[PDB]
Formats: sequence, structure tokens, C-alpha cells
Amino acid sequence: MREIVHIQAGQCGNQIGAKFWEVISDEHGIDPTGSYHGDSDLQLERINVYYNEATGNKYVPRAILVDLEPGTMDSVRSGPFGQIFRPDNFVFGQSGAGNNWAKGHYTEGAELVDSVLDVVRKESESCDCLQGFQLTHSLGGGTGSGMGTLLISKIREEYPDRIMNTFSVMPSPKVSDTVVEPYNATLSVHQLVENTDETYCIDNEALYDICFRTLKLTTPTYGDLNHLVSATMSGVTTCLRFPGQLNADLRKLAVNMVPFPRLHFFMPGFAPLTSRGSQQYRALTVPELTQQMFDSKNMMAACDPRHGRYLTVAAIFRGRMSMKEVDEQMLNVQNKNSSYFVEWIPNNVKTAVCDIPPRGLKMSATFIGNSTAIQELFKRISEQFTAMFRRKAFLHWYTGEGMDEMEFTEAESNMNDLVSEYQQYQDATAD
Amino acid sequence: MRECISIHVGQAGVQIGNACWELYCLEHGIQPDGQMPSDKTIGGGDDSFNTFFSETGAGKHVPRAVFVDLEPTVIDEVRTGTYRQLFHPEQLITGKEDAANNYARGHYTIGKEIIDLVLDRIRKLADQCTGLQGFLVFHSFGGGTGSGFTSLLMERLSVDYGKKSKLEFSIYPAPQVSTAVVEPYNSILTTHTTLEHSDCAFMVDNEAIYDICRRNLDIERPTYTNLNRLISQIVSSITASLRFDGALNVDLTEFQTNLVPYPRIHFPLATYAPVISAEKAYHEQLSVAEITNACFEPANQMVKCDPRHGKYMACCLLYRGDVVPKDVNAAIATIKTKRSIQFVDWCPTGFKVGINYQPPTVVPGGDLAKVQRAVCMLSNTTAIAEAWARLDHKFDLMYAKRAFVHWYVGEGMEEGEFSEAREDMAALEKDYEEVG
Amino acid sequence: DLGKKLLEAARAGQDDEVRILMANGADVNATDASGLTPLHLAATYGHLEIVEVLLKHGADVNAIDIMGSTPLHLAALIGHLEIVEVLLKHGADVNAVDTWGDTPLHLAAIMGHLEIVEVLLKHGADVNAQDKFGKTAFDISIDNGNEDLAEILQK
Ligand SMILES: Nc1nc2c(ncn2[C@@H]2O[C@H](COP(=O)(O)OP(=O)(O)OP(=O)(O)O)[C@@H](O)[C@H]2O)c(=O)[nH]1
Ligand SMILES: Nc1nc2c(ncn2[C@@H]2O[C@H](COP(=O)(O)OP(=O)(O)O)[C@@H](O)[C@H]2O)c(=O)[nH]1
Ligand SMILES: COc1cc(CCc2nc3ccccc3s2)cc(OC)c1OC
Ligand SMILES: [Mg+2]
Repeated sequence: MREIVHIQAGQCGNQIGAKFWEVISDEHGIDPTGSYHGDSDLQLERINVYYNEATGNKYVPRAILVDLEPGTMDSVRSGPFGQIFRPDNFVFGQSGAGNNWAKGHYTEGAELVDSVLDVVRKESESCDCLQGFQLTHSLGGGTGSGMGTLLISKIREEYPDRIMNTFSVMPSPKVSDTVVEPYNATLSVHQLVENTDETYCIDNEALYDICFRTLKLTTPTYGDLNHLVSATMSGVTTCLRFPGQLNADLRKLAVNMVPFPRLHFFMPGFAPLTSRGSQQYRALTVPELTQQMFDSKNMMAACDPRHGRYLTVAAIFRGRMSMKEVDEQMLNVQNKNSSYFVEWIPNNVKTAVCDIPPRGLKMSATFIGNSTAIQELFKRISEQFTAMFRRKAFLHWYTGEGMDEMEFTEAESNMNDLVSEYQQYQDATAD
Repeated sequence: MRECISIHVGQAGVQIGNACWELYCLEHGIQPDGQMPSDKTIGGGDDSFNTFFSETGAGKHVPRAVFVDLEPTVIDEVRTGTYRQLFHPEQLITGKEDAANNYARGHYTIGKEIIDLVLDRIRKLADQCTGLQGFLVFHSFGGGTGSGFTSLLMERLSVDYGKKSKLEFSIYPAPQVSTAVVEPYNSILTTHTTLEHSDCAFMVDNEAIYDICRRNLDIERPTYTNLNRLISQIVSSITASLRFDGALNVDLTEFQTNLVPYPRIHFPLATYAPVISAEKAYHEQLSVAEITNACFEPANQMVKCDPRHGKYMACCLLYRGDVVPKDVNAAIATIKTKRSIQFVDWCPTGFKVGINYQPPTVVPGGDLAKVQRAVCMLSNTTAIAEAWARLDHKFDLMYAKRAFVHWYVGEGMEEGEFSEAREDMAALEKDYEEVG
Repeated sequence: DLGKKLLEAARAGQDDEVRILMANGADVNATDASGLTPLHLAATYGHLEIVEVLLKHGADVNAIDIMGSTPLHLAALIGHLEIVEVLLKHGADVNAVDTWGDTPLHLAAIMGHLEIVEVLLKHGADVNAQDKFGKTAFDISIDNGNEDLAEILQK
């Protein structure tokens, strides 16, 4: 399998999504016009995974840009790589969503979901062996959460034999525009647990605390947060885009990372943590990359992994380094932290090396973990959700769009069950 | 002739077949393009090496091999590598979507889309034979294709070739090399469904080969090319009697006679010695007694176990090189006397000996040094049940909580087969316990 | 009716409608089905002008709905800082309890309204107040890992 059809929905989905394209295009050697000017053959071996090969060496991203308002439409084009997207792949409505999940999932988003499926169906026919779909979106808004989850269900039933992959950014009061974000996020998790195979939880609470407390940026912006998102999205897709000698695709990741169909919410980590332009990270080593990768301060989800147990872990090392020193340092962590990995899944930690490092860094590491400690993210969303829902606050914004009250109690109940499963497998023993 | 068809399934099976057929050509003096100047039989021929190679009218020798994989990545390298001209191009069969380390995909959903093409291509090679005696199947335990498709292929071969033999060369998983999480599952599932369809299966523990490459060959991180060249050196020792004149295991039927007492405990233990690094080219040459002693040391085994903890049911010794038979008998006399090699009381306690007086071949580009004499011991001991226990244990740890089962159920497979395959292994454990 | 109209005008933020209806003798302390007064809805939907107008004309700053929610609960929940201080200026019970045991400090802590948390502490919010599960506002900050809130609750 090879081709991946990328979809980005909503303002946040297109913001972090556009950052993803200008990052991997830089890594593969593509310019805003679509031409290739890199200096390595390994940059072009697995290039069909994200790009289409057009006329004369013109690599076009296999991306589809969705939003319910034309505001973000012109913002992506004016960006550095805005002209490389296929103009026919822009499906933008007129009347926005207004942070209303019901407006994106039932009203304004339903009138546009058919127009998007026609673009996805075209991009799938030009695929030799399609392997799945990748989505970037936020859960706090209305377009990326509401219409995004509706787009997932429509594709899940039209392409059921394909892997559905999401990059779902979680809302937080630290970076909040409204108190209905726990509503929108909870309604989306109810759709993600039943329709996606892999979800990367990029908690805005974690990104803020990294920029505020670790990067010492006293007033973080969306550019600071998205700088961490791009560095994480680039790492988690490294094995998909660069050769190596292992066999990496979305299904082999899901088969190895997801032991239970509902517990498919991964905790991403990255080392070293850097701000936009600082040149600080200069002398990092393998014993340091391994330590920071599992340190709770390098997690893109605000959850302490030492409060739970790892089910499966996939580690990516990038740059020229001693592969011998990688295997011994990884073995070093799985020994001193023996009780942090479940023993009923033997050899649940996978290591990987890649010669090509990300831009601005000579060595790097990317952490992907399926830990039971992710329940702290869902418990935080549930407590905020329950606080709002028990006072029936702003509920008429949602029920006015044909939505029933039982849809909220089910989303509350289903997410409580999700936390119950993590706690269930956190206390399970071998014996 | 009594031809033999080799089938290679999955990445492990294909890459191992690459090193085996590369070495086979060097032993028989065959060029990469298929030309053999030595034996000057025009076409067809009737020498012993024709059991593995067919002969065209233009003097080209084409291996009787089939390479199958559900994704084209690995086989495409064989189509463009050094031996791109060697094999039959129509016997290099690929799909587009691998089994994703899933037995169910390899056997059911994905494997069904190519199984009839593989059998028609196998039938094409089978009809090129005057007296086909069976198949040699190379595959992995943990791979989706190597476990699922191989079990599917072995079930179909028994229907189409009821009287023909089937020998396995299986790769036992090991945490050092790579492996997926669900490899204990795939190993148990493919063993349950292939047990009745296989006459003799040679397990190759990746951890055993890994430890030999680091201790004996001084390799820090052994690559797949390092492991395979060492495994192909051992496969060549097992199949040497099929490709040359011999008196021990001259055909696939004789393997079951000499190594398999009962059709269920058909997993012989292979031991190869000596393994000497190519950097030590001017090494002292070990005697026949020294290399024979090294066959009863745990470090030289292909499956990690302890034969001293178990009983022997059969034992064949396959020497290669400057090996005088009188020195073998003296070596066996010293093994039987000083060492406590307990046999079961219902089998002949005699060692079967076969000697190939050709020096062992090593591939240029390998890590092995040339030796005057090598030996591969094929023994059927009950101690190899420990290897099944290690697989059964990892299976039970995951299946007790039904981990990863949904990936198999959602690919045309019922959950009951998990309980069937495990109970079949628990019966295989009981068989080794009751034998001795 | 005039009661229902003042309730809907206080929710939608119709400033002149509130002044007109109040002129026609509309009940400032009218209640809907769940016991919400115009002051509850004004504090919930962030209409600071209507809050001060209602308080000037006999609005009960400590009225409770069916669930025991006071206007200060809802203002602390949604995150309207100025409304919180206007409510506190007119004598709002900073330690009022609803049917879930939540105090205004609990709701502002769960929703991460750090500035409102600081104001409630200045006005004597009980730091030892527990909800029905026994959790205080500091217990909530430790359970969710909100370092910023925990430092505030320890000033
Ligand atoms: N000795 C040896 N073992 C290998 C080699 N390649 C893969 N393996 C082993 O095979 C196991 C995985 O099975 P694969 O053969 O790679 O999988 P597959 O048969 O191609 O089926 P898929 O899951 O569809 O890819 C791993 O545990 C490896 O240890 C090889 O070249 N030599
Ligand atoms: N990390 C990150 N988060 C964002 C960005 N833009 C918006 N968000 C978050 O997304 C939520 C708002 O959703 P949004 O995408 O704007 O609404 P939508 O257009 O309907 O999908 C808020 O909680 C924001 O914190 C961004 O550029 N980066
Ligand atoms: C190691 O990094 C990766 C591995 C895979 C699949 C294989 C796995 N085997 C195991 C074994 C144990 C635990 C987890 C796994 S994932 C796919 C990846 O990207 C699509 C990838 O890059 C992140
Ligand atoms: Mg494969």
C-alpha cells in the first residue's frame, strides 16, 4: 500500500494542516510551485504516499481542504505553500459554523459533506493502492469537530477496508474561545471511538504548558503551538515517507498499536522541544533523547504517563546516531520503568531509526504511546462537560438544530465508559 | 528425475530463498544468468542437481522455485538484483496489499485474491516434472503472509498433491530481530492449521541465528542479510542430499523415515558447526571429533532449548568436506560413551551418517570463513517442546484479555479458532511429555 | 404576561426591552420552569448591562433555581469576570452550594477561569468546601494537573 488521502477541516485543521505540508515538502525537497529540488534520492522513493506526480516533475499534495466559511480559504493560499494545493480540492462553504458542533454535523456541514465526498472519490481513483485517510482537525470548534466527524462516518461506510487516521487537537481553557468546547469535544469523541482506527491526541493544554513553562514563552500564540504540532506530525509520519528497511504503513501501525478497538487514542511525544528560531538545542545525545521522549514534559497530551501503564509504544529516532546506543538506551528504560508497561503484551515497545533528520535539528526523537494515562485527558474533558451540562447552559444552541437531549447524555456516558476501560486495563494483572 | 519445487512465502521466505538459491548456484557452478559450463548435457539432463534445476534448450538452468508475496517490495528486488535473469519471471508472483502482520488477512480476506494464481503457476512447474516428490516451503511464523497464506497454500497443496511430500523451513520469532506484537498469535494459528499438512518442519529460531552472528561472527547488529546467509548455509546442508549423490535422505520421503517417528512431532532440531568469522581466515582446522562435539553444545543450535533436558527420537549427521568415515565412527563412539545423550527406548539408538566429500561453499560477500569440514546434525528431541512453551506462554498472556483479537475477527475469521489453535498446541506439548 | 418576556429579553440581551418591560411592571424576580430568574440568564449569557439594571430594581442576587444554582454559580461557570464582581458587590453568597455540592469556587476551578478564582478567594471563598464527592477546589486542581490553578489556591 502507498497512497494517503489527506483531509483538513476547520480553521485549526487547515492551520496545522498547512503547517504539515510546508514541513514535509521541505523534508522531501518540494517548493511552493510543486517542483523537486532536493539533493537526495531517498527523498523521492516513497513520495507517492502524500503527493501526486503531475506533468513535468510537479509534485502536488494529495490534500483536500475543508471549511464551512471562506475566511480560512484565502489564508491558506496566502501562506508560503498555498499555491501548491490543487485548486479544485478547496471545498469551502459560505455561512460558518460558529463553534457549534451541531451546525457542522447536521446543518451547514451536511449541505457540504456531499460536495467533499466527490473530491475524495476523485482522489481515490487516481490511487494505485490506497491505504487510508488522514484527518487534521480540532474538537473544540464546529467545523473540524462537527463536519469532520460526519466526514469520517461517510468515508468509513464508503471505504470500509481503509484505515481512518486523525490528528485531533483537544480544547483547553488555557487556549479557549468559548466554554462550549467541552460540548463539541465530547460529541466528537463519541464519533472517534466508533469510526477511527488511530487518533493522535494533540492536547492544546499540553502545547500551552510546554510553551509557557518549558519554552518560557510568557504569552504563547497559535504559531508557537502549531510549531510543536508540525514537529510531532512530521515525526509520526516519518516511517511512512522515508524508506528505511522496516515495513511501515497505517494498518501495521494500527494492528500493533491498538489491542482493543476503542482504545486507539495515542499520546505523542517529541524531543527536543524547541521554539521558533532559538538555536538553543545544540548538544543532545542518545541517553538524552531517550530520557526526554518518555518524560511527561515532552508529551503533546497533558497527561502524566507514570499515572498509568503503557499498552504499546512506538519510538522513532531521526538523525545520524549509534544504532547500538539506541537499543541499549531503549532497553535501559524498559527495565527501570518495568511496571509502566503491561506485561500481558510481550515486547510492546518498538524502536526505529531514520537517517534524514528534521530541519534545524541534527538529531530528534518521536514518541507514540497507547497509555492508560490518556484517561486524564478524557476525565478533564468530562468534568468540564458535566459541569456545563448539569446546568443546561447553552443547550438551546444545539437542540435548536434538531439535536436531542439524549445525544448529550450518551456522549457523556460513552466517554465515561472509555475512561472505565483504561482504568480496567490499568489494574489488570497477569497471574 | 525426482524433482523438488521450492516455494517462498513472505518477506522472510523470499529473502531466505534468495540466499539459498544464490548459494545453490555456487555449489553447482551455475552463473547468475543460468549458464553452467561444467556438466555438458545439452538439455534436460539427469544429474542429481536436476531435482532443483530444470534445463532449457539454450543451456540455461532455471531453479524450480516459486516466490510469492502479497506486496511487491521484496520480490521486486529479486526481479532487479543479481539473479534477475535466473528464476522464471512468471514464478515471481506479487500482490499489492500485504497481510499487515495479520494471519486472517493472509489466509482469508487478502490471500484468497491470489491463491488460485499461485496454484496454477505451481501446476506449471509440477507438469515440467517426470517424478515430483514434493515441495520445500520457506516462510516465517510471525508474518501475516508467511503464516496465513502459507497455511492456506499448504491446505490446497494437499488436495492437489495428496501423495506428495511437504517440508517446511519456518522462522521462529525473536524479540531481538524485529517482530510484530501479534506474532505469537500468527505462530500458533499457522502451526495448528499446517500441522496435519506437513511431514517435516525445520524451525529456525531467529534468536539462535542472532546470537551466533554476534558471538561467532563478531557482528554487533546483525542485519537480515547476515542472518539469512547463515541460515542458507544450514538449509544447504539439509538439502545437500537432495541435490547430490548420497546414501542418507536421498529423497523427501526418507526425511520422514529418518527424522519423524510420529507425524505430529515432526520438528527436528538442526545444529551447524563450525561457524567461523571470515576475518579469521588463517584459523586452525578443527578435527572431525571437534566439530561433532560442537553439535551437542547449546550455542550451535538453530532453536534455543536444552537437549540434555529431553530424550532423543532420531539423530542424523550430515558431514561436508574432508571427512573420513572411520573418524566419524570414533567421534560417535566418544559422544555415546562420555556424554549422556538419552534416547527413547522404542527407537534405534544408532546415528545415521551421510558424508558429502565436497568442501563447504561460502558466498563471496558473506561473513563466514572457508572450512575444511562442516557438519549439520538433524535430531528429533523432545527438548524442542520448550520452544513451543515460549510461544504458548506469550499467546496466553495476550489472549487471556483478548488483546488484538478484533483484528483477526474482522477479517473473515471466527474467534473460536483461537481456542482451537491453543488447545492443539497444548496437545502437542502433551505429546512431547508422553514420548519421554 | 410580562414575566416570560423579561426572561427571554434577559437571555437574548435586549437592553431596551428589559427597561421597557420593567417599566410596564414586569416581575424582576419571575421564574421559568426550572426556577431561573432574569438575573440568572443575564449572568449566564454575559449581559453585564442587564445585570446591573436588574440589581438596581429589586433582583434577588442570591436566588436559586430548582438545582440550587445562584447567579454567582453561573457567572463563575461561564467565566464573566465583571459580572462576578458586580454580583459580589451587591452581596452575593460567595460560598453558596447547589444540589451537586458545588460552590462558585468549584465551577470556576473546573472551567479554568483563573482570574475569577482569584477574585472569589479575595471575597472569602471557603477553600475547605467539598462537593458531594468530597472534592475541594484544590482537590480538583491536583486531579486534573492544573499547576497554574494549584499555585493560585495556595496564595
Ligand atoms: N531470518 C530472517 N527473518 C526474517 C527476515 N525477514 C523477516 N524476518 C522475520 O519475519 C517476521 C515477520 O514476518 P515477515 O516475513 O516479514 O512478514 P510477511 O510474511 O511478509 O507477511 P506480512 O505481514 O504481510 O508482511 C519477523 O519476526 C522477522 O524476524 C529475513 O530476511 N531473515
Ligand atoms: N494548536 C492549535 N489549536 C487551534 C488553532 N486554531 C484553533 N485552535 C483550537 O481549536 C479550537 C477552535 O476550533 P476551530 O478550528 O477554530 O473551529 P472550527 O473552524 O469550526 O473547526 C479552540 O479550542 C482553539 O484552541 C491552531 O492554529 N493551533
Ligand atoms: C516504530 O515506528 C513505526 C512502526 C510501525 C509499525 C510497526 C509496529 N510494530 C510495533 C511493535 C511494538 C509496538 C508498536 C509497534 S508499531 C508503523 C509506523 O508508522 C506508520 C511507525 O512509525 C511511528
Ligand atoms: Mg510482508
